[PDB]
Amino acid sequence: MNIQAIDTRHGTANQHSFSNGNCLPYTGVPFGMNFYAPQTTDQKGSWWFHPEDRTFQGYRVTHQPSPWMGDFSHLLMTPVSGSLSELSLFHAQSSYRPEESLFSPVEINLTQLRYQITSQLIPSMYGGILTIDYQQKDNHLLLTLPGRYQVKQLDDHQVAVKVINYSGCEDPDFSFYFVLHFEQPLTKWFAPSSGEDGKILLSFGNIAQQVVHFSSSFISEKQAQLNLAREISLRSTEMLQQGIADWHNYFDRLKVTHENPEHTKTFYHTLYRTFLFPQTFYELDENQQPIHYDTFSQTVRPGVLYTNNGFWDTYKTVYPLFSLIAQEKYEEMLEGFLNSYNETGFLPKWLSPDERGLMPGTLIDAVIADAAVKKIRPDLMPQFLEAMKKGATQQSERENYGRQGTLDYLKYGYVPSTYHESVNHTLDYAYSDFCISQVAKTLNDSETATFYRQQALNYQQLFNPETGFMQAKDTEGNFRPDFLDIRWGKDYAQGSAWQSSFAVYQDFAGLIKLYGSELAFEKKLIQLCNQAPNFNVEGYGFEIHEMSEMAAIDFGQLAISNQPSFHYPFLFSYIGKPEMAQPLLKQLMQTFDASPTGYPGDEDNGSMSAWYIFNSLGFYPVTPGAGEYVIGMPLVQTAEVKLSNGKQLTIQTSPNKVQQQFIHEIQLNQEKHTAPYFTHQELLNGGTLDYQLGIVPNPQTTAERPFSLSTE
Ligand SMILES: OC[C@H]1O[C@H](O[C@H]2[C@@H](O)[C@H](O)[C@@H](CO)O[C@H]2O)[C@@H](O)[C@@H](O)[C@@H]1O
Ligand SMILES: [Ca+2]
Ligand code: NA
Repeated sequence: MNIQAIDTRHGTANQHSFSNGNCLPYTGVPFGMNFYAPQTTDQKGSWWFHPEDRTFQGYRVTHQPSPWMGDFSHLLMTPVSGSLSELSLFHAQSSYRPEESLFSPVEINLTQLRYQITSQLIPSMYGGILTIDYQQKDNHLLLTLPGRYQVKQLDDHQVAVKVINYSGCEDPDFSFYFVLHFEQPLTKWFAPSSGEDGKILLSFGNIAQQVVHFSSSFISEKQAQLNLAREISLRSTEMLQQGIADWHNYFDRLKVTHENPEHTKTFYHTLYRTFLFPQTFYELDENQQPIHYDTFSQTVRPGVLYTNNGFWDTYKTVYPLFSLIAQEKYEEMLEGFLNSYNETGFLPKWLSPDERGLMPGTLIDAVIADAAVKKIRPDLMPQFLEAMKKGATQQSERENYGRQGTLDYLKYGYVPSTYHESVNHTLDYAYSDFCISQVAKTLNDSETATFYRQQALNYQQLFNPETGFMQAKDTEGNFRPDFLDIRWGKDYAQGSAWQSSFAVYQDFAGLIKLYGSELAFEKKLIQLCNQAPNFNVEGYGFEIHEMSEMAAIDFGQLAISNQPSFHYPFLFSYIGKPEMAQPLLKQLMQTFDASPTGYPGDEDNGSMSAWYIFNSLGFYPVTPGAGEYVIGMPLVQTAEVKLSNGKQLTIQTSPNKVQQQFIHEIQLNQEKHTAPYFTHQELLNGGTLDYQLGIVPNPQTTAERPFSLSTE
């Protein structure tokens, strides 16, 4: 699909109480340092765009990854005509007709009805071009400069801005530089000025058209001017062509077709949201050397840096997809994440722009381990192992960094119930320990590999054979009483025992043994899927959107609206019964579409988009760090996958209509494939992946199972 037909209002119909993706209409280049979006309201906090709004407050320069993290280093540009007594966003706001507007990754185009202005914003990595067509005779641009700001007019054609605003930052004076070069001159001089919450009305007089070339920096005003100088000669049409080519570079790596073209539209909307995050957070100096801002030391440092990622979300799907088709990006992003460690002492958890420390676990360990077993940045793995061992053995004095209850986990083999979300912390630490083990193994550090492989079995500490759930446990080894299987929070993050008891990616075979048998585990999975989507709110004291999103649909406790349940259909693959989940996976993919209500829950910076892409192709990385993809049920009829190693994997299904809900047979390069998984190596060889599909199941009797520590 051509990038101009992607509508960025996909997944934007949200509020605090209910998510259909909690996406913004991000205009930008892939991994752009800034994104650009219309702002329709300043009265709904982080939810500053709604597709049903008919009000336009301005073009917002944003770094907002989610409404939960909020924004950093934002400002607005608002075309105006005539006098304005008061410069507030409300006083300057114009209605607009959404149905006559363009919302695309490479272009925003809309008409402010109040002013008879039509304007067009095209993005670049560090800036963009805003073209403004005026019908009236006293023509302006309003700059809204939140937080502490500085602004000056350098000449008739040049303005420079600095803003200090953020939701959370280690640097209380965290600064963003923004420069504007105008084709048509300013007709009113103003003196350099500074303040809080700036409202600056630039004047151009009676011109029909203004063209604003803008750029930006987290380094300096001088760096922002160099970023601009690199593209100042481009026309809007040339910058648009370049931005379309940048997106085509990534879109061309997954060319797919479907029986239903609605499914193809959904695919490419999700693919657009797979190459936004993490955002570029470095610039190239006068010598083309990567530099970035280090909020910890409050200085400019050398090297790459990336931002706007919660690894709790993105480790699931984004980095595994990059491992197949964007290895060059994965390689540079790992270098940034290590720089984050170099600068703070701990591998990053939630970057926006710097460590915000939200969500359980240090799932960055899975991004590292998956890369190690796939031979991505082997050069960095000794530095990563040292970083991982430090996180697994040393408690940070600052609450947002590394592991919580590190020392108690080492003493007890679990985080005790006195800690918040102890079950998640425990299971995330045991999976991290598997990940550390895998990195050690790739480096032939046998002693480290062995110790961490044993630590990875600590999930067994919270398994209650009496209930068949993971439950919180006190320092004397007693399960918290008054257990209710559907009670959310307290011991579990954003779920009940049902959304929390299966985070054992390292050893499903061992979790299955705790149940007693492949059959007793099967019974639990059937009960998880086939029950009503009931919840109890006591752990929170109120209903939260993740509960509402599960209870909105009839898929039992398989809460596809949130990351904890993402792997659930694949659990059937660990008892040799993948056929039980093939229909379920096609039914789950139908909860996605290209509309403003198009996701079942928070998209989270590529995480749920890449869930959809992988499942569309029919395989899924259950266990980052194992070098495998568990087989599911494809929705495509064809895919040409351009692998980073330069080979092509061509996928072909038999006719893949609604009634096709099972896999009959798979041939990989004309050889019957019976295993319920593919190795990463197998897919990297390229060739032909043929799925013969069925209207009834073809049960396999193969003993073959995906990776588990306890059986390797
Ligand atoms: O974007 C940050 C983080 O957001 C998630 O959780 C949000 C919100 O959805 C949830 O209701 C409350 C629970 O009190 O927590 C907020 O931080 C979370 O799903 C995660 O996916 C994401 O990284
Ligand atoms: Ca989420
Ligand atoms: Na939805």
